[PDB]
Formats: sequence, C-alpha cells, structure tokens
Amino acid sequence: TPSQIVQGHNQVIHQYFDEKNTSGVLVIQTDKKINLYGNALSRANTEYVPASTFKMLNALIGLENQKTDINEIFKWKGEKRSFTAWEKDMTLGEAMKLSAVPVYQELARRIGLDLMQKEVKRIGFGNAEIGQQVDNFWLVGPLKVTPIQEVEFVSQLAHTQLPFSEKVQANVKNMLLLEESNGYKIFGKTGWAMDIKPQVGWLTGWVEQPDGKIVAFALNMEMRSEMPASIRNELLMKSLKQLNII
Ligand SMILES: *C(=O)[C@H]([C@@H](C)O)[C@@]1(C)CC(S[C@@H]2CN[C@H](C(=O)N(C)C)C2)=C(C(=O)O)N1
Repeated sequence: TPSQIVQGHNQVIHQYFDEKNTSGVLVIQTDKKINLYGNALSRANTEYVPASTFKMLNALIGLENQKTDINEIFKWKGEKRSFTAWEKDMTLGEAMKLSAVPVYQELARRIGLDLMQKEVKRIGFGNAEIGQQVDNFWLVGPLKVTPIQEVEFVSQLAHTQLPFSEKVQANVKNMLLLEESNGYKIFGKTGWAMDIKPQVGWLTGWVEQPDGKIVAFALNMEMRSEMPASIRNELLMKSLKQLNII
C-alpha cells in the first residue's frame, strides 16, 4: 500500500504560487474573519505601494468631494497613452475597468494635494502618507499599504461601511464589477507597480455569493516583467475555486 499525499486548499494555493516561481499571498475576509493563503504569508503584513488599487479610493474621494460625477466624460486630449485602448473619451467607471491612469491623474489633480492628504489620513489608508507629488504618490511611494489593510478596506467598501456617503460607495462598487454568472458576482481592481523594485502585483476585490454573502480578497505577489498580466487573475480564480468561494 503506497502513501497518498493529501492536498488541502492551504497546500494547493501555496504551490500555485510556487509554480509561477514567485512569492505571493492571498488574504480572504468574510464574516469579520481573515484567513491567509499562499507561499509567502509574511507579505500579508508588509507594506507595498498600492499602485492601481488606489483608484478605488481616488474615486471615492473625488465623488464625495464633488470633484467629478459618475456621468462626467473625461476627454482624451491627444497625448500618446500607454495603451491604444485608453485613447478615447471615457467615464470614471470605464477608466476604472481599463485602469486608465491619465483619467485618475486628472482626478487626483482636481482633488489637490491638500484635500487628498486630508481625506487619505481621515480614512487611515495604509501609512496615510502621500508626500508632495499628487499625480504618482500611489505608484512610486511614499504611500504604502499592507494586503491585510487592503482586504479590510475593500470589505468595508463592499458593505458600504467606509466613512463616505452610501451613494458614493454604491457608485464606486458598480465601477468594480468584473464578472457575473449563476448568481455570483466578482468585483475587483488589479494593480501592477512596474517602476519600483521588486515589482508588486495586486488584485483586490470581493465575491458576492448567490445568498448575498460577501467574501473579500486581496491578492498580492511579486511581479516580473515577463509575466502576463493575467497571472494575477489566474491565481485568484484557481484559489477562489479551491476555497469553494466560487
Ligand atoms: C496599475 O497598477 C498600473 C499603473 C500603475 O500603470 C496599470 C494601469 C498598468 C498595468 S500593467 C503594466 C503595463 N504593461 C506592463 C506589462 O504588461 N508588461 C509586459 C510588463 C505592466 C496594470 C495592471 O494592473 O495590469 N495597471
């Protein structure tokens, strides 16, 4: 009789990250209970730059302080953008789905350094430090946040418990919908800080199950330039399936 290796979801997710030859953590929160998965659990309490995940908070601050509205069309003013898909006029919500940096730089500059630092410190996001550069403080420092802090933030968003108006949080939630099928909804925001070393990849969001239960997640991993952007989505979805969340 041979031995049998018993692969629980903890071992599977740890080895999912090992297979990509990188370090990563998946933070899960539901019913005010947080679980850690992956091959680098100490990442969960390490500060990283939020990169494009900060768009969620940018949008909340801009809508709450009436610097924009969900129907405003941000015009493409003619510079070569990083992707041709970004070279069009679009709303805040379309820019959220596309992670269209220049729209959120326009919004950040409307908010202004003063209001932004004060709203970020009021929310208590991460180390709550934005420095003097209002258009990149979430990409190159000084703002940093742990994956646990991101799961706590996004779970509050999903529950409309952040210190913002209900309608503002509801509108930002609708910008983050990624997938709907069979009574499940998945919301989230990817991020990838390429200019810092080591690079950091994010995928933060939540699942709404058919009975309404919310299961929030923050995936955080080291990226390398040869990786496809979809590696974050692949690792998230396989792990969510292994955990029976979807
Ligand atoms: C968000 O974090 C990031 C901001 C910081 O620019 C943004 C908008 C770009 C990317 S992907 C990035 C651009 N092209 C690189 C690439 O694919 N290769 C081949 C290295 C990485 C993202 C993202 O989340 O994917 N968002």
